[PDB]
Order: sequence, then structure tokens, then C-alpha cells
Amino acid sequence: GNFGSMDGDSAAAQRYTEARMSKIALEMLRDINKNTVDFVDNYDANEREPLVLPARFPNLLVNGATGIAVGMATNIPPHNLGETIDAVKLVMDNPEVTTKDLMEVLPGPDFPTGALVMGKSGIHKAYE
Amino acid sequence: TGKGSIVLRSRTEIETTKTGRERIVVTEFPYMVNKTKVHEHIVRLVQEKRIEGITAVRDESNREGVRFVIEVKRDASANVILNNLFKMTQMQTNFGFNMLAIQNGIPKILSLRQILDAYIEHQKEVVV
Repeated sequence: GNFGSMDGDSAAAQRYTEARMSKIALEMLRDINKNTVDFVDNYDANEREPLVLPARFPNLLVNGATGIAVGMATNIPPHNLGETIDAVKLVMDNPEVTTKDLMEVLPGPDFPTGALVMGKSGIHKAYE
Repeated sequence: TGKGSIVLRSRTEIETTKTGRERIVVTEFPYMVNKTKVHEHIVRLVQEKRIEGITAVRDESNREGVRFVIEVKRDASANVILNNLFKMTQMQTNFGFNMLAIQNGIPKILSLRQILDAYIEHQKEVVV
């Protein structure tokens, strides 16, 4: 359905859009049938829900954060799939990595649109 | 001798949901009991903070048949809570007797035989 772009678009057609499950969600949330995650009951006392989820990647790095200032907001930048995989492999193989190692397996945070980030030590202080 | 109090309990059961949650379900009560005053006393026991586990205090559809349901969270020992009901609440009934008779003005007291004996000799005089 209608969702627009980064334009100032207002899709008032609420139920008229179409959606369902996504491809990454499929393997992203398996293993429910394996008692992996705990559950709590709702206020309606009829069905349960999990407080956390099983993961197949740290989406922490894949999608960032744009918080609000309840005490303070939070910016977290997005990153790349395979770069995150290589970071996982790096920390797996070595518990003794450095921040230059992070500079290798993550050359920099990225966007679905693209920009230019000229600085280096700001990135350094960001990851430290 | 027609004297003494006896103990009386309500038809009260533990029932499991499709979720495994347990339910205290009563059908009726002993003699001289209000639904609503005991229900207020239940809301007291909630705010009196002297009984735990209890979540739902509900009552519906009662005119096809009397259905009052208390519903309690897990890890609560619901049968011990039923024991606490028939200790402290008015669901337990100490029903006392006093049959101090009057036969032709003067006060008396009868056994179950003597009642029927006076009945017999009354029927004698009736049919004669």
C-alpha cells in the first residue's frame, strides 16, 4: 500500500495497505517451539507473550535508534549485514580484539540513502 | 437435643484453562449468604492485603445458572487459598440449631420422635 518516502507523505489509508511476514523475520524468529524464551501473561489473563526474542543477528547495529528525551534521546546509526557477520566472526575467533579491528570489520556506519562522513576521530570517539 | 453448630462449605472447585491457569469456581453458598456483601468482602481482602494470588473477581450469565468465579495467578497454592477461604471468610458457615418447642402455650423441647408422636395423635383425633 501507500507509504511514501522521505517526502512529507501522509497515507491515511490505514487498513487499505497490504503487508504480512517478511523474509528476514522468518529465520529471525524461529525456535519458539523449543522453549527457548520465557513468557509472561497479559493483563487479559488469556494469552502469553515473550519479553525478549531469539535473534539471528544484532539488529542493534542493523537498524539504529531515534529516541525521545524522557531523560535524553538516543541516536544509533545503522550498519551492514556482512560487516556485522565479520565482526561476529572476529570477536568469536579473538577475545583480544582492538578498536582498529573494529575499524577493519566495520569501515563505517551506513544508510539506506547515503551521505558523506568526512571525520575520523569523531567515529573513533563514537565507537569508544 | 437440637443444640450445636455444624460446619458447612460451598461447592467449590479448581478448574484449569486452555493456558493451564487455575480457577476457583463456586456454585452456591450455604444459608443466609449474600453474593454482593461477600463480594465486597473479597474486594476488602484484596485491599486488606492479607491474601495473595487473586487476580479476577468476576460474575456473569448468572440467570441461566449461578456462576461466580475467582481466578488466581500461577505459583499460588490455590487449595491452600481455599483452606484460607473456609477458615476466615464467611463462605464457611457455622450453622447452629435451636429447636425449643411450645406445646399448648408452655415452652418445651422435643426429640425427632416426639414431634412425630404428637403428629400421630393429632391425626388420630383428626380422622376420628
